[PDB]
Amino acid sequence: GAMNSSNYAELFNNDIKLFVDDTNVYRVTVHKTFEGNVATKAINGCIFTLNPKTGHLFLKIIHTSVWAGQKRLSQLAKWKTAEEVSALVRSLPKEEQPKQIIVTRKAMLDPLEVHMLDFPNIAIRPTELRLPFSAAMSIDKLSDVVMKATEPQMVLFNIYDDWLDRISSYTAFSRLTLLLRALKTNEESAKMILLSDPTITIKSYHLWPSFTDEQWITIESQMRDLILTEYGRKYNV
Amino acid sequence: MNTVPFTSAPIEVTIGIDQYSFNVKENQPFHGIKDIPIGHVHVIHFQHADNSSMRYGYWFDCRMGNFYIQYDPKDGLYKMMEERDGAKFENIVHNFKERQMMVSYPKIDEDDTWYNLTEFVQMDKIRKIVRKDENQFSYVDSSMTTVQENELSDPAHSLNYTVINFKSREAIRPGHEMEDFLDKSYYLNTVMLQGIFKNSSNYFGELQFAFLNAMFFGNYGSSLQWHAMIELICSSATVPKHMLDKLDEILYYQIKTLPEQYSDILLNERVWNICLYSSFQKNSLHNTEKIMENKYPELL
Ligand SMILES: N#C/C(=C\c1ccsc1)C(N)=O
Repeated sequence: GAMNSSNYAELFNNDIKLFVDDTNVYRVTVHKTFEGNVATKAINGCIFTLNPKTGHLFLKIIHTSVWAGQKRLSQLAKWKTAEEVSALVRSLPKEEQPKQIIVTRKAMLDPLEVHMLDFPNIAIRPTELRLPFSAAMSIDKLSDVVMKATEPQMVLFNIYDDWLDRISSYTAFSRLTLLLRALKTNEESAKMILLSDPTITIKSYHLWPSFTDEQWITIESQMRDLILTEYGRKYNV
Repeated sequence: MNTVPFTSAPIEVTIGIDQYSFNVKENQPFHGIKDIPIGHVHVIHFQHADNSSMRYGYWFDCRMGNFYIQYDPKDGLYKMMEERDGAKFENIVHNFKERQMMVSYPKIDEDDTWYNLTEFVQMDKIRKIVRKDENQFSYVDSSMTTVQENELSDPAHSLNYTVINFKSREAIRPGHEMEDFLDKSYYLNTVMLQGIFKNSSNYFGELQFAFLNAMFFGNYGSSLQWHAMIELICSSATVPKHMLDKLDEILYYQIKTLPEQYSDILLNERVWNICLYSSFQKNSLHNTEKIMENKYPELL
């Protein structure tokens, strides 16, 4: 059934699973027309498909050309997401295919279920967690590859960099969700925290700075502070 | 005009014949039902006074044989039976009509209700949904489950309605996932109408029979099936205009006949609000929408 705080360690067991977030698939800027009406202009998007145990991120870039001449794009976006997730599963060797796919938004359940009818033994599940994966486009290197794409493209990342060499999956996922929650609540300050200094750089093959164990504790502490604050600044407390 | 005679009435029971019903007292001198209209299927049904659990009954067509009812004290129910001896059965019946021990099927001349509820229902199709091939008549009760229900446990005593499942490979063409899920016309017209039912009369017959089993016996799986067949039409953008017009008439008479106090369990809010207000056919069921709004405005 649904995924929540009670069954949170299940993410890090040895059954292959993927999270699918569709919040950045269909992205628009809203603007005025010469006649003073309002129009949307789509920009490139992405499906965020993540193995929480390994950190493997299958980032399917959604080029604006896929929307040309189409209607009801927010609805199409869910079915396009499900088509691409299904295509990804079919491209994997059987022993790499997931046994569960967890969608971050309940409106993905029927589109994915219908697209995965060929896979009756893959469980499609919602979640009650409010996961901050929408903020993935606040990760500079992810945003850069999405906006530069001139065609549909899949790009593979490890969203944990090399963290699993030193920490567990559970710990790496907690760190990821803390980083993303911060970026989501106050992008500027979150980004100031992460790279305002010189000597703690991002390797060419990484997404996040090369922090020592001690520097990660400071960083994580600073992200908690930001998040608690913004929660006051928001509710005055 | 035909007759469903009775051996006796040894236990107090409410007897239904189509949409009519009457109370018979324990050991009351009652010997059956006369003046039953020829040309329609009928259902004769029972609710014991002691055990309102299990409504049960028999679908039959008097053209297909001579049917009589005898209470079985071992199995504890009124059983329908067929008599081959045309001459013996008649002499027993005339005798009873002479003694006026039968109730008359009480059809008002103006009234087309039963025809309108059974327009497309034929005994031959009933007997393929209810499989008991040694008898010309079909038993149904409150508890019987459907084939599709048994897939989600005695196969002999099941209702073999046509399985409809909107998230199934039968319903969804590879590569038309979104199109077929949001517009079920493919599944309605090609899969079900052209492929399985052959024509819309057979589809409507099963739909009407499912409704009647839901209404007369409280059969939950029949109710599920009725709503599924409605929803499949309403969720199709492309439906023959004659089918929509006939569907409106069919549902109107079902809604007109439903007991006002059973509307809470027998009507699925989601299906009806989607069908009347969101679906492709939201504007195509004028008679049904008007009686639903004046009689069950709470559901909506
Ligand atoms: N004929 C006959 C029989 C019984 C009846 C017939 C109508 S009412 C009771 C019978 N064969 O046992």
